[PDB]
Amino acid sequence: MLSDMSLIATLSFFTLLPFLVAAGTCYIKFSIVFVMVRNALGLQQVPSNMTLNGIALIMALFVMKPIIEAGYESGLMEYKQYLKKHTDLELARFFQRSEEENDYSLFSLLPAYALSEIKDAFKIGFYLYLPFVVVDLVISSILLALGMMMMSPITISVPIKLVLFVALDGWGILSKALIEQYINI
Amino acid sequence: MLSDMSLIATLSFFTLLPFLVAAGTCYIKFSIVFVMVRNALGLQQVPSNMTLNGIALIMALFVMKPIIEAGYENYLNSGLMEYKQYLKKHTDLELARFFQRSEENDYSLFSLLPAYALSEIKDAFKIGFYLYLPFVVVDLVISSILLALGMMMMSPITISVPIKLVLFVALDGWGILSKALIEQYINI
Amino acid sequence: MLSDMSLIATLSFFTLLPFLVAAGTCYIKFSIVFVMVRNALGLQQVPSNMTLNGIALIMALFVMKPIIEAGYDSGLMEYKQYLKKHTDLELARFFQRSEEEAENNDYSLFSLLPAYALSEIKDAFKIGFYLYLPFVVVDLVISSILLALGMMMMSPITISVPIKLVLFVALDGWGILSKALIEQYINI
Amino acid sequence: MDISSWFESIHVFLILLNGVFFRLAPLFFFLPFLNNGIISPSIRIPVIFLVASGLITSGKVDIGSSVFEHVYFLMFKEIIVGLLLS
Amino acid sequence: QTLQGELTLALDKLAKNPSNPQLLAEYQSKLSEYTLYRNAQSNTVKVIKDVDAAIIQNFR
Amino acid sequence: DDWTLSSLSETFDDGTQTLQGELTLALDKLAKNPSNPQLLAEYQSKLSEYTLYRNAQSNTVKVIKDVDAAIIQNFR
Amino acid sequence: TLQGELTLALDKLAKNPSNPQLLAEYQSKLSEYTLYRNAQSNTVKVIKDVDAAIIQNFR
Amino acid sequence: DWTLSSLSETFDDGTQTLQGELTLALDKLAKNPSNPQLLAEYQSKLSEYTLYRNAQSNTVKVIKDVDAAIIQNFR
Amino acid sequence: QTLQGELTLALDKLAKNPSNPQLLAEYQSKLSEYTLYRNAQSNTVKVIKDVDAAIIQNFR
Amino acid sequence: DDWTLSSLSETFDDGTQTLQGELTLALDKLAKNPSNPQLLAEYQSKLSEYTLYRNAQSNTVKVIKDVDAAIIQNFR
Amino acid sequence: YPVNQVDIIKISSLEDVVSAKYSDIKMDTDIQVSQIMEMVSNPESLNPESLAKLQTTLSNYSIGVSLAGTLARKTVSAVETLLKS
Amino acid sequence: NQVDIIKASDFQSLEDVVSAKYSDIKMDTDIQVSQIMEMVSNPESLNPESLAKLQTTLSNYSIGVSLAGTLARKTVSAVETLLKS
Amino acid sequence: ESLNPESLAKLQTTLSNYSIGVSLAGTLARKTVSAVETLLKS
Amino acid sequence: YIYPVNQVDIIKASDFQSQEISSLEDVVSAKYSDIKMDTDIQVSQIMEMVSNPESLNPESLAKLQTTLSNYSIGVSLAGTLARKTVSAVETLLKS
Amino acid sequence: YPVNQVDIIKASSLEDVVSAKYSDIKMDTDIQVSQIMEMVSNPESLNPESLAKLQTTLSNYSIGVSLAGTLARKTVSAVETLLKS
Amino acid sequence: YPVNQVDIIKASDFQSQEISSLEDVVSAKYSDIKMDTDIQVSQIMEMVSNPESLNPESLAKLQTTLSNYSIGVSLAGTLARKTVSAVETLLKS
Amino acid sequence: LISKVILLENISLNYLIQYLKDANLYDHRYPIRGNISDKTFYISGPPALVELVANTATLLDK
Amino acid sequence: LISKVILLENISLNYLIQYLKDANLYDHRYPIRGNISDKTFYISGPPALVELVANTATLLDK
Amino acid sequence: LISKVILLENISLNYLIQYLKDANLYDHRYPIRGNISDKTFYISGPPALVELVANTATLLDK
Amino acid sequence: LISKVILLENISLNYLIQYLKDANLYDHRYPIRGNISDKTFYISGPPALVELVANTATLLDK
Amino acid sequence: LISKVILLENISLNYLIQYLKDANLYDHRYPIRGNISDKTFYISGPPALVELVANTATLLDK
Amino acid sequence: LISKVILLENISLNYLIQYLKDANLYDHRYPIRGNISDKTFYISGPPALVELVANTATLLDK
Repeated sequence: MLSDMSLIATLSFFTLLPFLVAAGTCYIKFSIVFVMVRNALGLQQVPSNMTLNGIALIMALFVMKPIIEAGYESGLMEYKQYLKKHTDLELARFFQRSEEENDYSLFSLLPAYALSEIKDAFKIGFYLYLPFVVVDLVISSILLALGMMMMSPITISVPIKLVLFVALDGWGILSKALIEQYINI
Repeated sequence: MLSDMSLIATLSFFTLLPFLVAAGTCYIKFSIVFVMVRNALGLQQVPSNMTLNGIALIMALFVMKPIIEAGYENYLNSGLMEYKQYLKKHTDLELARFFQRSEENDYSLFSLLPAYALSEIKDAFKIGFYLYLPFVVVDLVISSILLALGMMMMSPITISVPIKLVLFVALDGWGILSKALIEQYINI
Repeated sequence: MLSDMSLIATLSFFTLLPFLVAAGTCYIKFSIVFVMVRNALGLQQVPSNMTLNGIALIMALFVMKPIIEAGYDSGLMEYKQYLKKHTDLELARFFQRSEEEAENNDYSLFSLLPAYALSEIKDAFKIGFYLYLPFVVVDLVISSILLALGMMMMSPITISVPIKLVLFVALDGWGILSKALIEQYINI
Repeated sequence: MDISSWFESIHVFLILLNGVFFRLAPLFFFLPFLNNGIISPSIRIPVIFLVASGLITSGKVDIGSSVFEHVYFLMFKEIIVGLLLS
Repeated sequence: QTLQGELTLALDKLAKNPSNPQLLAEYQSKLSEYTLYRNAQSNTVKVIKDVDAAIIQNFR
Repeated sequence: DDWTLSSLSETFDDGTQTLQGELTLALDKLAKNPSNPQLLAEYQSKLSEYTLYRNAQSNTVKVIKDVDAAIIQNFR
Repeated sequence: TLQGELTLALDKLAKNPSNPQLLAEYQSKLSEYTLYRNAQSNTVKVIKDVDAAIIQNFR
Repeated sequence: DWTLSSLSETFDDGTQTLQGELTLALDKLAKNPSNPQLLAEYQSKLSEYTLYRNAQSNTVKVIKDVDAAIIQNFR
Repeated sequence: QTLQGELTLALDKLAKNPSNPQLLAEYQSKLSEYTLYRNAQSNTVKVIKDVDAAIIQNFR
Repeated sequence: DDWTLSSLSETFDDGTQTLQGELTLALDKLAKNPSNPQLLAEYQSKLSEYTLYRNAQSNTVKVIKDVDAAIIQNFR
Repeated sequence: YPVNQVDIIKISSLEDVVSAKYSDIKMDTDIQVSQIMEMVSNPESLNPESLAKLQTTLSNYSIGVSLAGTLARKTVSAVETLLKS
Repeated sequence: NQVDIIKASDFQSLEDVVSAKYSDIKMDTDIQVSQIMEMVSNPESLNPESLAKLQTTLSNYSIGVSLAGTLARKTVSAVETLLKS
Repeated sequence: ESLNPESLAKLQTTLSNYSIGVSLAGTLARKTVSAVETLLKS
Repeated sequence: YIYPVNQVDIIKASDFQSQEISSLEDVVSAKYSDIKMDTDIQVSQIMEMVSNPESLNPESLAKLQTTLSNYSIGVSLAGTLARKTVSAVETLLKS
Repeated sequence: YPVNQVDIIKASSLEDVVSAKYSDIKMDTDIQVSQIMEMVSNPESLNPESLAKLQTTLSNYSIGVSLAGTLARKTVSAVETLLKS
Repeated sequence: YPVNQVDIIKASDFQSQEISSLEDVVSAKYSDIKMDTDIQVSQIMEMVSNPESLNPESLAKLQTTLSNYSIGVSLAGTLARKTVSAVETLLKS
Repeated sequence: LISKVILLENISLNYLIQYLKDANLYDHRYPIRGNISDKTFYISGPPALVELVANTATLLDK
Repeated sequence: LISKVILLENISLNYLIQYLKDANLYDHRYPIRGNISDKTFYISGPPALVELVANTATLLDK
Repeated sequence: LISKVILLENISLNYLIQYLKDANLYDHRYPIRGNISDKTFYISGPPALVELVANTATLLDK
Repeated sequence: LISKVILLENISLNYLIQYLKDANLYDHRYPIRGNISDKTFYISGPPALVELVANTATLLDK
Repeated sequence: LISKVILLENISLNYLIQYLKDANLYDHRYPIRGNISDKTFYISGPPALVELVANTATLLDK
Repeated sequence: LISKVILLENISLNYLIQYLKDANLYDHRYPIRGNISDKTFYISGPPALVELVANTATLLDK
């Protein structure tokens, strides 16, 4: 059984659960990184974004297991500690000042964590784009120096980028690196 | 507490709450600015719209805290006057004057709310255009360099994204932008 | 009929069916291979993407029929055996380490599915790279012929499409490709 | 009871709002600041209806005498005038 | 078998001798108990099946 | 199968049938002469038994009808 | 035939308002008719409700 | 023809001569309330009339209840 | 003539003579008929109009 | 139309008006001297008619209110 | 007012086929609606048997109209999905 | 609660009209509730005439409030459906 | 004070017609606007 | 033929029409026909129970209630599962 | 046990305010539940006046809880509508 | 057949041993919930079946048990629907 | 190929066998099994013959 | 091809056979099977003849 | 292979064995396990035999 | 391998053991644990044997 | 590994212990803890033995 | 670590202590604290021992 008002609160939290996950956990970094990789490879919608989002969701569940289990057996403090150790405190302090005038309110921590995670994900995406941009420019230079003023390099760079990503093992090693950075601490 | 008429009014107002928030608060400006910046980066669907909308909603809640507090103190357990004053502070005079009936202080939020919405849209678009400038600068520089090298069959979209991301990361981007918006909407 | 909790479980499983197929049921390989072939042939919308998805779904259902039949703990065990057959075990062990806290157990379901998905994506990219080679060879040969002729402003892709299509028809193309994939993913 | 009259008046007002929205949507399409690539569909429609409500309550909307019987001619006239205005 | 059989036996005894106070009291007790049992069983089945149906309604 | 309302009424009628014959015979004999104490006592006993039988039959039919109606309502 | 039986019982009761056996038979027939009508209406209501609920899910 | 007005008309017309017998007995009783035969006839007619009225009202009520119960299953 | 007019006539006759078995029975019958008529008409109109409205909601 | 509830109550009241005055006068006369058989019979008749009138009025109002409530619920 | 009792009474191209079927089904629905209105308007039908018949007719009409609308929506959506994408 | 007629009414701000109407109806409902509470609290209104008047007032209040609630719900639902998609 | 059952039934029918008309007009306007956008796609 | 229902008559070696079902289409058709036959049988049984003026005892009414509830639950569950499957196919096919 | 109504109180961050209000409402509902349970369990509050007070308290509690649930549902629906599209 | 009714358990068959993997946790919790609802169903069926359970106290206990079962099952269904809806919303891209 | 075990209450097995032989419906290839004294018989054969036997067994009570 | 087993109650099989033969409705290709003394008969043939036999058997109970 | 344990009331096991032997249906490959004293037996064999024996035992009581 | 503790009312353990021995349904590898004096026994073995013993024990109290 | 506190109501603890020992089911490694005079005992061991003891304690009330 | 306060109704504390000592279930590291005259005691210790004491106290009433 459960209490009356506690039931209302639990139902409200579960109703807001998808948006809270979308704006309050590691799902942001995984989703952004995978979409960036897909765009970098030059493919339009081949990787079937449902698959990428599902993989990101499972990885987020793996990351959130300790905090979820801590709250399952007052995990709010643990969640606040996680956010505090994975955000920039200057933005949190500014949002705290946006109120009346080391508590770090949960409402003041969510935007800071979201923006910091988005910035980190963009940095990771830039780090990812470099080899593919190099491949595209190299093949374009080779084609142009050969004497061809046509046959856009994007019709030939796809196999080279794909084989490079296959040799690198790509997705597996990238996911291992991300999850090692996040949970293996 | 709410015998048989305040209950009906409160339920009706809470049912119209989604549209009232989406067309009578600061949410419009933040949503438009975030979407325009995300489009200016060259991306299409890299950050999900749910994340940006949630951030905008939280920022709107932060901005609307005093008026929400006053309304909860008065009605549920004067807030309309505070909301009207907020709209007057954050509207354009010309739009309100036009929405006035005819024959040459504007009130009647019925006729003031559309003016507020249009002013918010205009200001958000101005901010988006301001933020578009460095990214279009990077795009044009890349295009000019590519044309100079002699290659023309490849669009600068492939190379513009990493440089735009680098510029936004170095600028710190989202944090300073949100701070600027909150400072604009909170002076006292 | 069914009990109260078993009804909830089966309804939830059927609700999550599209995402369970998306997480990987050999449908990922078929879909990616077909879309990559469409891109390689120089076509953008002709093969009616929904048709490719439909035939890929039919092939995936044919492959999954032994699992479904042997299902109805038997179904879960058979699914895990199939995954272990068609994944890279090292990533599965790494995800087991990430989930729990080097061991030797059967495996973990939540720790095996992403590994299978990533291995399937890697294999799909491998087969796509194998497929692109004759088409890019034809494109380069035609480009060289056109350039050696003397024309400088003739786009090779304007004329490469019929030759690529006739080569793919002579190879018999889609039937042989489907046979190869189903032989990869079938026993005996 | 006057509640019936209130309901009738509100529904007539909503019909007029629908007409003004019919006229305004093409304008909201052919306009590259409120383009439907930067404003979400959950924000565009309420804004359009609020603008329509303000315009009609300001007494700046002209109405004739419902001359044409068939409403389809009226609908197509409104659509074509909206396209011309956009 | 117990409740329904006893009710039928009491009904037959009352039908043969509809004037004995002991028979009247026993028949009253058995009839009331049977009515209560049937009402309780019907309500319980109705509640269980209503819950089962309402589970499906949430998933459509 | 034999628990319908008509079945209950038939069971009540058949399970007590000689009583009605005795009652009508007593009524006829009373009409012939209304002064015999033995006849009066017998008629009183028979009339009381008949009244009790009718009341019991009606009450049982009503109770079973109510139960059946209660079971029906759960269909909705 | 239940309608006809009820009609005959009602006509006989109209003829004799005070006959105990006739009153009991009329009571039994009326109660059976009421129960039958309610059962039939509820059953058809349930069947049609299920049939309409099938469509309501797909729209 | 199982309406309510038709049902009431059937119930009334099924017992019509009894009403005339009752009113004749009532006038004769008003003439003098001392004839034992008159008293017995009046008692019998009054009891039968009361039973008829109660039966008619109860039957109409039951039929109306059934008809109302049918209506609720229109949706 | 119409049912409501006949009901009004019966109501007036009952009001003039508040104690008469025949008037009481007729008024009871007519009131019950009017109640059934109104309930049936309202339910039928509701069903038809709800189907008509639900036709639109599929497209939106 | 006059099918309101207050209108029905007014109709029932004003339609039967002399009866109320007769009942009041009979009650006062009875309170003066409660020993006349004719007065007692008249008082009994008036009281019975008043009780029947009140019961009929209340039942009619309840039925009309029930019909009005039933129609309202079918709006949505 | 009186009603008689003892009285007894006694193909082209595809587009035309579609039009004929549409007209026939519209006429059938109109006839059903008219019969329902006739049954509900007349107070002589307020009997349990006629009420049950009216309930069955109303349920059948509702099911038929809802099914026709749903099928039409499904067909239009199928055309939209085939062409627009 | 008076004997007056209000002719030559106005024949020649929408938020003002809405607020005025809402205040009027709220005042009417509140005075209805207060009137019935006063009439029921007095241990001297327990007579058939006053009881009948109380029944009429209570029934009218219930019917009016229910109708207002249903109409408001329908209006709000219509607006929400208009502004939803 | 018009809340007699006949007035209630007429009001029910009229309000149902009003709601159906409003919904139909809104749906038609939305469909036409979406049609124009689809024709002028991209 | 005539109404009597052969009270004491037991079937043995009932027809099974083996018809090897190696094809998946045959299995699907057989299962669909079987479930349709089962639900038609339940509808026939409930119609027979409500038609006879003998299901007026508490036992018969309870049996009818249980059968009606089981039929409703089964049909609703089958419809929900079919909707879930077709929605899954639509979602997968639409990218 | 809770004090009688003869003792009256005097002068009694966004997230902190929300949590304080939530705890206050939760405690009020819990104390109402405890009071009604105590009144029912005790076989001494069976006088008609105490029963009427219990009825009023129970009705008010039900209305308040239902209103709070409905308002919470409206709020979460508003957030879902804003963010989903 | 009859319940023992005089028996208490110490160090029950599960003491949170080998509950490391998340999948095992989910399976164990699902099995526990299924067993709890099954024993509740068996209890209520036994209560309604026995004619010797028609007492006011017995009826009140049966009502409380049935209400608790209904509330628990409805809450579980609602929570499962909310979870799957959240997953759908996240994965709809 | 179907079989049925049927219980006849007012007719012995010999009567049914004689009736079927007289009507030329009985075929001496799939005989009816069961002792003549008792009244519970068994029959296995093609669907038409088994259905005929069942119908004539359940339609010989009047 | 329809086959039925029909039992008569207030009429004998011989009367039905004579009526059909005299009414020019009997067909000497699908004769009725059964015994004259018994009251249960078997009729197999085209649907028209079988339906005619069934209707004339159920409409000859007076 | 199907195995069942059955209990008859009005007929001893010897009567059932004699009936099945004289009906030319009993087989000496799957004999019934039972004691002549009591009336509870056990039959294990092919589905047709088990079903036939069970239903002829439960249909032998009149 | 199943195990069941069974209680019988009207029959002693020795009678059941003798019945099983005379029916050739008892094997000296999984003996029925229990006491002759008492009436509660314990049977553990293959599922067929356990089902047979349980059904016999619950079907001998006729 | 489980433990159970069992309250037998109409039997002696020593009688149960002797019955288990004579049935060979009792194991001299997890003895039944408790007092002979009292009627509540404690049994700790593997699930098979614990379930056996519990069922034989709740099945020896006659 | 679990601590409980237990009120036994019809058994003295010293009797329960003697019972536990006899059963060898009482160890002198997590003892039962209280007054001998009164019938309410406090027990704090490992979950198994605390549960055992509580249940053997609450189940010792019969």
